[PDB]
Amino acid sequence: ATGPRYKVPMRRRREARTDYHQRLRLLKSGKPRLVARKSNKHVRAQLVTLGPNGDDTLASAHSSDLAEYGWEAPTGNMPSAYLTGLLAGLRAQEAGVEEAVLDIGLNSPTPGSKVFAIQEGAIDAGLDIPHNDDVLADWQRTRGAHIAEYDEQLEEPLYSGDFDAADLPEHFDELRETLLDGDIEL
Amino acid sequence: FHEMREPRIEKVVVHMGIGHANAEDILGEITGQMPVRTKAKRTVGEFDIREGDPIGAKVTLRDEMAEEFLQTALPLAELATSQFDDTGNFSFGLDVTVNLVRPGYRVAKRDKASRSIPTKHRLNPADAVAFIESTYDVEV
Amino acid sequence: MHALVQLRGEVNMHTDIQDTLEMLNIHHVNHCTLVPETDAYRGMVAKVNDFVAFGEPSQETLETVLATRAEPLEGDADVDDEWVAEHTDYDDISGLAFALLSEETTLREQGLSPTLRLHPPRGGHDGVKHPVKEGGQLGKHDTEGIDDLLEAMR
Amino acid sequence: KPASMYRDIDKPAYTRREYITGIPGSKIAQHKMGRKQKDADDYPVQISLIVEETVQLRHGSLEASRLSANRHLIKELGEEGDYKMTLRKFPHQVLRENKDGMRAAFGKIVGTAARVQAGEQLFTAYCNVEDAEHVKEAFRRAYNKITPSCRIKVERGEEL
Amino acid sequence: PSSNGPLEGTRGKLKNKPRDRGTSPPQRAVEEFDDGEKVHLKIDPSVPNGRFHPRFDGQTGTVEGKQGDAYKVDIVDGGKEKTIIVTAAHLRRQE
RNA sequence: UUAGGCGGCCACAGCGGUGGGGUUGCCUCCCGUACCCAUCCCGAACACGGAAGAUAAGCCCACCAGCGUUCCAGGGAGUACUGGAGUGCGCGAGCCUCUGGGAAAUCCGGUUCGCCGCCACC
RNA sequence: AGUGCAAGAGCAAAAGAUGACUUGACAGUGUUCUUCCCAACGAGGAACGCUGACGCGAAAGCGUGGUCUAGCGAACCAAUU
RNA sequence: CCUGUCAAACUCCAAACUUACAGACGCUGUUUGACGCGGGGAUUCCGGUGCGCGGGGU
Ligand SMILES: [Cl-]
Ligand SMILES: [Cl-]
Ligand SMILES: [Mg+2]
Ligand SMILES: [Mg+2]
Ligand SMILES: [Mg+2]
Ligand SMILES: [Mg+2]
Ligand SMILES: [Mg+2]
Ligand SMILES: [Mg+2]
Ligand SMILES: [Mg+2]
Ligand SMILES: [Mg+2]
Ligand code: NA
Ligand code: NA
Ligand code: NA
Ligand code: NA
Ligand code: NA
Ligand SMILES: [Sr+2]
Ligand SMILES: [Sr+2]
Ligand SMILES: [Sr+2]
Ligand SMILES: [Sr+2]
Ligand SMILES: [Sr+2]
Ligand SMILES: [Sr+2]
Repeated sequence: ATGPRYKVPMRRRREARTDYHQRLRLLKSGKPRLVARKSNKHVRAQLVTLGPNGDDTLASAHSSDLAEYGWEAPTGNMPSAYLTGLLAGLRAQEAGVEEAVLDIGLNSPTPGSKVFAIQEGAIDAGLDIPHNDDVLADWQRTRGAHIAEYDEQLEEPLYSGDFDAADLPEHFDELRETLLDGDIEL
Repeated sequence: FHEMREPRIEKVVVHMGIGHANAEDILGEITGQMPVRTKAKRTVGEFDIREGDPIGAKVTLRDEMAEEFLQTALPLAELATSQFDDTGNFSFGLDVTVNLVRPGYRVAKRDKASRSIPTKHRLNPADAVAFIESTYDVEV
Repeated sequence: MHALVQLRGEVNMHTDIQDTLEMLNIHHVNHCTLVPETDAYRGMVAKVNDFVAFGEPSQETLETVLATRAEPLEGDADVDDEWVAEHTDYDDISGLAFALLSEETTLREQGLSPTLRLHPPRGGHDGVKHPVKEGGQLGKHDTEGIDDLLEAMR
Repeated sequence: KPASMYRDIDKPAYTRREYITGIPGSKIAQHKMGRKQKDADDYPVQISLIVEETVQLRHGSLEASRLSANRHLIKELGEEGDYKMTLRKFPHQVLRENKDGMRAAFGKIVGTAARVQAGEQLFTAYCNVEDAEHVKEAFRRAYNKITPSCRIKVERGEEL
Repeated sequence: PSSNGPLEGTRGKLKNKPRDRGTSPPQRAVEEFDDGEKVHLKIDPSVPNGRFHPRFDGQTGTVEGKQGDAYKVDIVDGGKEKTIIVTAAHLRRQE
């Protein structure tokens, strides 16, 4: 910028998307990273491995393609997050992946958050990932019970486009039920 | 276009730089929310040998808490032209500061992929005066 | 292919230079060797530059020198057409001389000593304190200039 | 002391003042002479005094030669003549003197000198065609007070 | 030398050029080498841990196993064989 | 990649600037605090819930070279410096010839407003 | 800028600041380099492992004192576990 | 803006050159056994000069 002596940060630091200090500690494990990223509307979970010219994604899952299995609900909540994780975890198991380490990027390790939900799903899918149970959300909140009770305080519908009036965390149960099934076209 | 460009109040910080407290009680009642202490750095000859220690207090007001305070705060001041920051901010007086800015300010305040706001989208002294003046008062 | 001829003694000459001359199969003053022009060989003559006399000789001159100073790998045996015929891959000295210049083979390859032990220059050389461009006898030579030396030391 | 003790460049560059203390002040009173407000490009003639050998010139000689040169220019062109001379070199090299025999011989600081390579311009004057012979004379007096032989070269003078 | 510490006269070799300042990329600090692999030794100024004795900068050893995460590289100092414990951060694959 | 995620190299990618782009799509800004979580004070941020609005920010796309940077041509320069040799010159400090290498500043004209890998996706 | 102290070097979502929790400034035993370039030589030192027990963290992980290079001592005898 | 100068303990630059490893050519070793390893015996630890590069000192 200023002169020849000036030091310009690494591109992914410039962009403020990669925390290199945490990335190193992450890579030290030797295991693949379960990259857990969010969006205002969606949730993504990638199984990333190290490569000669950049990272390699062996398996992944976006909350958008969650509807491809019978999801009529939104895509930026707890049930959505957990399910996206389980889906990604299942595709991972299929590719030969057996273990991983949770990479939450620039997100906060808040107790019960979505990235921990994403983690809980991948583990449930059969992946061995170093975790901590009391940092994960209550099984009910994962289901989306916190939102069903919120709609209980109605007077005005929570959801715009009709999915249902009082909402159905049972849909979470139905979908999880669907994924754990041996068949299903991944 | 006009909507995602029209200014708003980011925050209103009321602060009292004492120098050695009992003043927290008045700020609480005048603003509506609980205040926070203010410390200091570097040793001072005006009896400030203790680095980290109470000197003043402040309160950052946002949303309703800010406007409801400003409706009764602005009348007490005699606003001027010079009293304006190049960023479209202003301070007067127990000091009272109003932080003004355009809609998508979160871009520079968030953690992920944060970016500094472009100069073409940053509020101007003129654009600030106007917005403020267009709400129960006079300029200069 | 160039003809190397040591014209300066070993005393006081740097060791890494003296070693190079020995790698180029030359151990005494007035000894000559035939070196191919490759990158590697080029670096070597450059290092020896100041204590040597080199250059590409004419087919004729080479034939003269080979006939007079070449020797077997062992023994006094004269290297003449008849010798060249019964031991080499050639028909006569001229055949050998041609192959050397064209860099198709080596003296060692044909069972000949890698060194042509020449006689002191008749009428003397142009001096071992200056290069060719300065009227001296050290360094690179003209094809005509090198011949004058080799023929003089026949 | 004799210049023979300091004229040659036979020691490392010793200038770092952050490590050397008690360095004597420079006897050189001025570096810009004549009319310093007027530009050099405002003069038709430009004559420089060129040092033929690489040497070290002590500030004492720098001042002495600069003095005897400009003093002549003043005498011949008046105290405010239409000329402007320049001493471009500065005494950066710090000198020592071992003044206990050869034990703890690192000397004490005694002065400063300017290093000048052969062919360099020590002095450079700018005058009008009418005053060129006076400046050539000023330089003739100046080169008598410095160690090397010098050349009085004209860089802008078709007037001959 | 005035002193005989390990960092004696290492002012140059253990300093980064201005633009190479700051934390180094993780990629090369996690690189995996195999036994027999020729590797160049060069201390990365920005990396504190896992360094070898500065006197060995410039060497090209042979990976002969690892101790923990660090590597055991064989070298020949003059005429003496030595084994060096060094992390990937200070190693480059030859060629 | 009609706007995405993770990266490698880590300015050829910086700084500054102009133009263009989003009905159930994307990223955003955005709207909103019952919950999980949060502020030594502020749902600002962090966290969670969500779409009435918007493409003005960001981001993605196209382009500009003024500053900074990378590389290239010519000039400076085979100059400065230099490994090897000399019964070559100089009172001397030092210089020269031969042989093998060979800058830097600066000028001028080009170049550069990132390249590449993996995954996902009208 | 700061990072206890020479000088040189390292460091910015930190190696700095603040806050909080904590005692790994832990026990045992090694590998390697250094001390002593090359090239033999003690004490001392450092880097890097293993075993045990722990602290913190969601976790990867970090902690074998202070970002790195100075702050050190044989045999005999005494006290101590 | 313009103009005048420097650095053993300065560096946006930057050689020649020295140096690690490898391949090639060369030379060398496999009856002259190299490279290396183990053992016996030393002497030696006042050096000097030329050249190049030095640091101190008129
Ligand atoms: Cl994210
Ligand atoms: Cl080491
Ligand atoms: Mg014979
Ligand atoms: Mg005769
Ligand atoms: Mg003669
Ligand atoms: Mg040095
Ligand atoms: Mg626009
Ligand atoms: Mg002479
Ligand atoms: Mg005793
Ligand atoms: Mg005791
Ligand atoms: Na004495
Ligand atoms: Na670095
Ligand atoms: Na406090
Ligand atoms: Na926009
Ligand atoms: Na030891
Ligand atoms: Sr000297
Ligand atoms: Sr003179
Ligand atoms: Sr809000
Ligand atoms: Sr060339
Ligand atoms: Sr440390
Ligand atoms: Sr050297």
